Amino acid sequence: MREAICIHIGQAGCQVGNACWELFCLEHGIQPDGSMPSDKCIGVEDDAFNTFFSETGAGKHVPRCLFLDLEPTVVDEVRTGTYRQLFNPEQLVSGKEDAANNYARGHYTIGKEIVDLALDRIRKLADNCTGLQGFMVFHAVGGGTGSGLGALLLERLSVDYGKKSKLGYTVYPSPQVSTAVVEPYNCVLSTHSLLEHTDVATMLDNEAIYDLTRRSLDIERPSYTNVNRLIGQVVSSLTASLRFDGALNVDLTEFQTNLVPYPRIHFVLTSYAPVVSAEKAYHEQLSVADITNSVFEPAGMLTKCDPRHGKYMSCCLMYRGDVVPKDVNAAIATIKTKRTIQFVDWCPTGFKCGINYQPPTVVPGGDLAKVQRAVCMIANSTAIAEVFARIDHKFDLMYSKRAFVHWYVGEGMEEGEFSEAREDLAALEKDYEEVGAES
Amino acid sequence: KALLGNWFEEEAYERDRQRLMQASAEVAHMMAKIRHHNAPHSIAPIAEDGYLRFYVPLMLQNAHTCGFLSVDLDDRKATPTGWQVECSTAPAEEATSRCTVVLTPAAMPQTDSFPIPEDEADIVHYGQPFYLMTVRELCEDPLFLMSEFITPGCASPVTQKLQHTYFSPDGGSAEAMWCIEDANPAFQEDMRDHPVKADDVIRIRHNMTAAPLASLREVFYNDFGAQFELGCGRLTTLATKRRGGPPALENLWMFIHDGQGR
Amino acid sequence: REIVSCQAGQCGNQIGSKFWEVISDEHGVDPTGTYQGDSDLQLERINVYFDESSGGRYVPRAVLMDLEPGTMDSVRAGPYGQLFRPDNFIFGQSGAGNNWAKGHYTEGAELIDSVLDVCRKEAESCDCLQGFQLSHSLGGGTGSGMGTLLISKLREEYPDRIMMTFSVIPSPRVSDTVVEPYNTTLSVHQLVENSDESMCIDNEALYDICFRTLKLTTPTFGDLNHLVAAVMSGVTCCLRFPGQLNSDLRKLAVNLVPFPRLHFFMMGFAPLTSRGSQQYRGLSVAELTQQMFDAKNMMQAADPRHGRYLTASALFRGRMSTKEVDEQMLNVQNKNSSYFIEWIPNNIKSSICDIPPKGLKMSVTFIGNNTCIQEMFRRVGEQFTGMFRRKAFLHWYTGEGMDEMEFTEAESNMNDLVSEYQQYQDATV
Amino acid sequence: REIVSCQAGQCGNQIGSKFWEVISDEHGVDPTGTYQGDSDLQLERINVYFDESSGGRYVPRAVLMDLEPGTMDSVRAGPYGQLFRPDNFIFGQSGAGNNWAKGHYTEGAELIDSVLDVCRKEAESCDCLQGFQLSHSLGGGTGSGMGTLLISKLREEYPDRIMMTFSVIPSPRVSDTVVEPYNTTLSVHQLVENSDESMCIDNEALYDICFRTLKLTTPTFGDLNHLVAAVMSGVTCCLRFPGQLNSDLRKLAVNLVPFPRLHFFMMGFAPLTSRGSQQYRGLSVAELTQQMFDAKNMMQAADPRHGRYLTASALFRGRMSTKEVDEQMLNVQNKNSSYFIEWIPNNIKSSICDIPPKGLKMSVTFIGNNTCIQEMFRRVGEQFTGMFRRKAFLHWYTGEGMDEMEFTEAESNMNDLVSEYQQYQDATV
Amino acid sequence: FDGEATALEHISFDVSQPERRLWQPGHATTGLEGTGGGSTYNGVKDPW
Amino acid sequence: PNTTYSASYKSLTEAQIAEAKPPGCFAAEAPRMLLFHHGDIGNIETYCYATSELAHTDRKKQVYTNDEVLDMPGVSTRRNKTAALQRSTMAPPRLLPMGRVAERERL
Amino acid sequence: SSSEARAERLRRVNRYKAIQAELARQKEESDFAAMRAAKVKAAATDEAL
Ligand SMILES: Nc1nc2c(ncn2[C@@H]2O[C@H](COP(=O)(O)OP(=O)(O)OP(=O)(O)O)[C@@H](O)[C@H]2O)c(=O)[nH]1
Ligand SMILES: Nc1nc2c(ncn2[C@@H]2O[C@H](COP(=O)(O)OP(=O)(O)O)[C@@H](O)[C@H]2O)c(=O)[nH]1
Ligand SMILES: Nc1nc2c(ncn2[C@@H]2O[C@H](COP(=O)(O)OP(=O)(O)O)[C@@H](O)[C@H]2O)c(=O)[nH]1
Ligand SMILES: [Mg+2]
Repeated sequence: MREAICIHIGQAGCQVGNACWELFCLEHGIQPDGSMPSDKCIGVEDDAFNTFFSETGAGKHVPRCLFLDLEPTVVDEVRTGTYRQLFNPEQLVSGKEDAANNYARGHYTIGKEIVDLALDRIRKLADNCTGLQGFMVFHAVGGGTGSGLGALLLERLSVDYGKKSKLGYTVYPSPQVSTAVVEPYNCVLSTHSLLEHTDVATMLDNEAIYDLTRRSLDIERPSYTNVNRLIGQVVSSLTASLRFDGALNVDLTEFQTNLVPYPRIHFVLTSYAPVVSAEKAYHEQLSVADITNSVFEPAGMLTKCDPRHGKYMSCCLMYRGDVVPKDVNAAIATIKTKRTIQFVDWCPTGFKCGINYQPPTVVPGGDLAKVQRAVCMIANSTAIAEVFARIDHKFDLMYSKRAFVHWYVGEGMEEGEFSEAREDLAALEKDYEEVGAES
Repeated sequence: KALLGNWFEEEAYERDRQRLMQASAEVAHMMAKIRHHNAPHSIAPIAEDGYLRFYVPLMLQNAHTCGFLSVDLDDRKATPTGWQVECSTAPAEEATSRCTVVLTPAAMPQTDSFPIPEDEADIVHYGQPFYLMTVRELCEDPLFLMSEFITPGCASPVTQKLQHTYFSPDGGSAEAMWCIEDANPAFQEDMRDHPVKADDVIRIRHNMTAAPLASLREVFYNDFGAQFELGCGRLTTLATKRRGGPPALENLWMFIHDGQGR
Repeated sequence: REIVSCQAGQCGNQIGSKFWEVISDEHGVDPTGTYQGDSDLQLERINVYFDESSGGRYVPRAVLMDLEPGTMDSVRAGPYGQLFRPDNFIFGQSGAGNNWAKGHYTEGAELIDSVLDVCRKEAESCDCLQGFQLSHSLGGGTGSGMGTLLISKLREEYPDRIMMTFSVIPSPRVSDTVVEPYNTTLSVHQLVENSDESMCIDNEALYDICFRTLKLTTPTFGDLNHLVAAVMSGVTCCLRFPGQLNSDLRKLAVNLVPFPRLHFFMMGFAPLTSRGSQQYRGLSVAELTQQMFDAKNMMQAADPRHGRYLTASALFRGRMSTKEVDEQMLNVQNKNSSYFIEWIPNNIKSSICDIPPKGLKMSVTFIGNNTCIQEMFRRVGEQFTGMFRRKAFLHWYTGEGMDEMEFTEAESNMNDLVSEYQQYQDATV
Repeated sequence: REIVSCQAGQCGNQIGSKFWEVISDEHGVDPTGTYQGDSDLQLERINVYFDESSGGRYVPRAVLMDLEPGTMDSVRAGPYGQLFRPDNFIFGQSGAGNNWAKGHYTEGAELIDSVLDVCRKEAESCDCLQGFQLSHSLGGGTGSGMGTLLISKLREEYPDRIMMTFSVIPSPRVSDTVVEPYNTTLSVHQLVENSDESMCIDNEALYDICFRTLKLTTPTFGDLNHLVAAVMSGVTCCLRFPGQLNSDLRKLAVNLVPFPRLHFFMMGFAPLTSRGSQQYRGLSVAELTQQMFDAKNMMQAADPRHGRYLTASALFRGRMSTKEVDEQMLNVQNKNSSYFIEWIPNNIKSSICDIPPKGLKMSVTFIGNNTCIQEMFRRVGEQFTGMFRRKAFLHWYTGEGMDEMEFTEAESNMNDLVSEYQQYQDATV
Repeated sequence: FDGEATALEHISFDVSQPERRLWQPGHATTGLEGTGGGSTYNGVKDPW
Repeated sequence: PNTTYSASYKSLTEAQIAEAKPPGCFAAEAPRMLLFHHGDIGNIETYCYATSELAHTDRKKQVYTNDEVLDMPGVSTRRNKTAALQRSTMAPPRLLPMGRVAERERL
Repeated sequence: SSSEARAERLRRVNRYKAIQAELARQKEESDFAAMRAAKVKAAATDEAL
């Protein structure tokens, strides 16, 4: 019951998956060999691992994940890595030639020869799950594989599994830092897929994580490893409600309807607090109100998008640890009284509170410190129009005279696809502006 | 501590919390139960001819798990059939009152079996039905080991490969009869009046079910530690038409005061 | 009033083995034949199913018969392999191949002689035979064809005796044979002509019972065999034990069979509780009646609302007053008059045995001649016509010397019986 | 006589199972179900909330209902959770997803058949039930939607029987759900047309009592439900126990429902005191009456001062003299005649129950049909209309199956009853 | 008058047919007393 | 000679696995009497007496005065039905041969 | 059954949780008292010396 299938598209998706999977193994007490020690103190076994792990008659736990990537380096290195025994030898699909940061290549030429096998693996994952809650797809649309193959995979999931919940944790391009010149092209081309066949999309820009870890952890040079640790922490906080009992347990579809006001509006920011180093973890009193204020602080956010430029439409607060339904209520009331953040007029309540009794775990060798309580955000707000207004402006700047478009044309994509995605993003501007407009 | 806020009210709340409570009692009860179960018992030795005897405490040991048959007095069930006390196999060092058992004769013989001699009145013979009773000190009522038919609601405590064996005070009954036989089913046709030797490896059958006692070495964690599942049913490596070939070590037993299986 | 039983085919062999399991449990008979009961009530009527030897050993009055030798080679390894007579094991070199034709005409014929020999042994060994019981499956070749041949010879030899038939009606939801409709059609009319009254089981109905009533995951055929064996043991409870309102097989047939052809019944046991709900439920006669008339407890894949009960019989067991067991079923008739038939006042017949099954304060076995029994026969006939229109899997049957016209005769018998049931369901006074 | 209870949603399930602990404590029942009461006062009416099994265990007449397997596992989280019958545990694979439409129309409706089956079985088990009880919260989807769905068939099948529902109405201060106004608006009209009387529970006032009436430092939901359990025990204390002045569900309804549409009650408990000052409060009927009528003690988050009491009821418990149990009500009426409507003289239904909860000297439950229920209904309806004007979150409901204008009908059924309470708030003779 | 109790006291341990009780005894402790030394297969009370 | 995946995603020992997961917080619930009790919580008394039973009694045999009837800590002495029920439902525990008794009743 | 097994696991985990919290409170109180007594005797010894 409550099984969730994890999909990792692209290199960024694969590494985020590695981080979240070591976090899941740490939480559920699973060694890299795939086994779970017998809890002799209690005498009967947990079923919390069922949502992410499938039991084998030999007692080994197989993760419910599919690593789909068009180039073999990362997946082969995982096969050589520590969790080789843990991970299924299949469902770890390797392509032969990379998409080369081409949405057209990942969606029209190399996508078809691997999407059939990817869907076969997805079916072998789903038919095992008798209570499949939904799919969580970790990817970065900035690249070629994560954009094109991700869009194709979303197409097939939407057309074959009906209205199953989909959670697209997408790493969008940041305002200044980016590792590609065609990255805005890939992003704007993939916005159509992430708008049509993505039930809830979560923003995972890189500069926000970079500066958050720089100033909060007091660490000069953390890396992709640390940002993936934060992403795994966020996803674990989101998904812990159905794994560990709490005062208020919210499932994926439980908070999906509270998050999404309109079908076209499902792009959400996220944040996490306290993201605190060990040195100053034991000096501050990290109360529920304190961590809620830290979450609502625009700086303390995992997405680089200032909410004060927009208005909150629906906030979901996932608390873990020794929080109490009245401390969360008091924090909510005090912050409603506080005025520097604006809530949209047609959503008076605008707040969802989930509570879990499981304090967040700490990855050995990581940067997060042992804290008694924490809280994560899934916030749907009108401020997200800003990042789209940056990305489509960049796309127009490069598309005024067709930079890097011969590569897409030669891969079987019509020239009109770019324009189509352009007015798709324009409509995604207009609907957000309309819902943010006062009645 | 600091008197900020409702310190007086918190102090009264705490004080009346301990007053109403007045954990430690549960731990003391657990330790008392362990001591009562593990109170050592003296089992009779082998005397004169090495034949097993009746009305004497003994240790029943399996040849596969190397453990001894034990019963945990708590963790019971009250079914319409009566009391249901779970029994298992445990690795024991000394003959504790928890894991020791006594054999007593049963009422009805084979009706084909021979009249046992006067001198061998106190000696258990092959195929002679007997009840397995817990020793006096475990509990002031007698507990009898008996199995029952495998039904939709009847099976081993965790697995379902074998039947449900248990200790219950419903003795002097058809279900409570257990008969003894040698290690070879082929040789258990001519030795039926002969006395059973103690030192040899041996096998237990339940009369009603015609199934041998066995333990799968499947660990379930009981309040005394990690016990091995115990049940009834013939286990064979090959699921042939008739089975009954080389008996699996699950079904082999031993009733020696001195010596242990490997 | 001895009842002598036979088990045909491997399905019949297993069902009869666990039937004897239940019977030996009730009568206190050890697998080696020794009587080890507690009171004299068990020993008073132990002769109906067992006969004593010179040494006092009790031997079941059972005939084990099947063309496939492995089933009776393996049943000797069961708990009661040594309980039955060594000479009552009648095996052939090869199985019927799920072929009714060669199980009834070629391989059965050369072995039905020995089967009749052993059956006559058991029949003449008793002072007054009460019935010939036979447990088999109609979807096979050896259980259906050779079993029906045995029924024919037994009816010819003993026309005035009860012919107990426990026939496992196969269903396509749990179909594991393709000549299923052929064998069912070729055996059902033989059952109609040569059996006074039948007693029919569905594997899928038993699966539904173990799913939604007992709440159990994955056991083997042993659970279905246990439930059917409980019904088989309970149908003769009044014969085997005293009670306030005794009954026998002939009385049940008289009270349940208004017309000679209409003799197919669906069965239900009560009470049935989950593994952890026996002591959460109060065993009462009202609950027993509710379970009897509940569909999920019916051991037959027929919806009782689609049909109407020609008759019903309730073999209750246990100490209890008669008014709350007979007025209760009068009340259920009053509330469900639409589910019963007007021209038979009080379709319900009640019998009380005074010895309930071990572990249960009170219980009951339900029998029903509902007109909804025609659903399975409609399904079997539709499948039979679908298969027979294209002459599929028919060369196997025609190569055993069995005539072409016999299939059409079986079809005609099916249509006739379905028409009888429908025209008695919709009949008006 | 007996009252069969049903629990819906996480809130309702936890509250009801926490109440079953109080009931078993009052009736001297261990978690194993055996009876340990020291007098027949706890046994003569144990059939009101329990039914006996074969072994003497008293199973509650509780129908647990939700859509979360985890909620079914954690409803019995209390020490007395094993007491429930396992078969009554009914749940769906997928939860309501905080959706009234999903809980009411498609996914919760496919299970309401089994809900009605088990509820009808339990109702027919007893002699004749006096009424139904429900415990649910309108904030959630499965507690509100499918709870209203259930009370629909309950009212249809039993039109002349009492329908008590303890409905938790969340407040915007304590709100933790955005579709909460939608669920409340869609469920209130069902409560209006489906329940003869229904008191409202607000977590805001519950917390207010737990903060500055109990003066506790850290009460969670478990301690929060204690007030609700106490009051919904005192509602039927007179049914389950004798008294100088008996009462029952219809006793309360006929005295607290002047008009059919006016059956929403704000209600509370007494005595209440801080754990730092019990030994200083002199327990007396005057103190009880003083703590009944003040705004803070009552567990609804709208003070009685802005409304005029249509009527009120005082279910006292414990051996107390009848003079001052009622002259206190007289005195409060005469000193606060401005707070009571003039056209209904002596607004207070006073009743006395013989046996208080054990460990308590004396108690009293206050249930008042005051007109400031319009306060909660306005504070939820304004949110509903604000969030409905811009089509917010309506796409989930419309895709799930409900019509667009059904919400307009629900808002109309909010507003008409709000106006109904208004036009009696300031009524003149 | 406890009918079931007095039944357990007397009828359950009563013997109706001592022939049958000796011939095929179950878990019965009553009526097993038969002729003392009357039945020896040797046919003579003398030692074998 | 090493990769970032090897350097960061290192192997984990059993102790590290055990210590990574912290014991979850336990919600604290006040006891029933603690939340609703008045007087001495150490000695909780019962008031399960009937007003009719106390007021109406054989006056010659025994009399209860008015204030005693109004308030008195105790439990009623009428326990015939409870005694019958306990008799029906009759430090190592006792396990009587109720199964054998039930079998004898059945036969 | 899965439901009863998971519920029983919840039983034992909650019971263990409660015991752990209870003796954590006891050990806090014991540590406080031990520190108090230790420093009282230390002050007495200091004055005597
Ligand atoms: N947060 C985070 N972002 C990453 C990580 N790895 C890569 N990215 C970002 O994701 C963007 C797109 O991914 P790519 O570098 O194109 O790799 P890909 O997704 O597999 O696509 P291809 O290059 O076609 O294989 C890059 O520009 C990176 O900035 C990571 O581990 N964590
Ligand atoms: N209840 C039960 N049904 C069985 C068993 N064995 C077979 N069957 C049923 O019998 C049908 C097959 O009939 P089969 O045994 O081949 O007939 P036969 O060869 O003439 O004995 C299948 O549909 C099974 O469901 C059994 O042990 N128990
Ligand atoms: N008093 C009380 N309120 C509760 C409890 N559990 C949940 N709630 C309230 O119920 C609301 C959410 O209801 P929800 O759990 O979604 O209802 P459901 O979907 O029907 O199970 C919250 O606003 C809580 O205030 C409880 O144990 N006690
Ligand atoms: Mg790449």
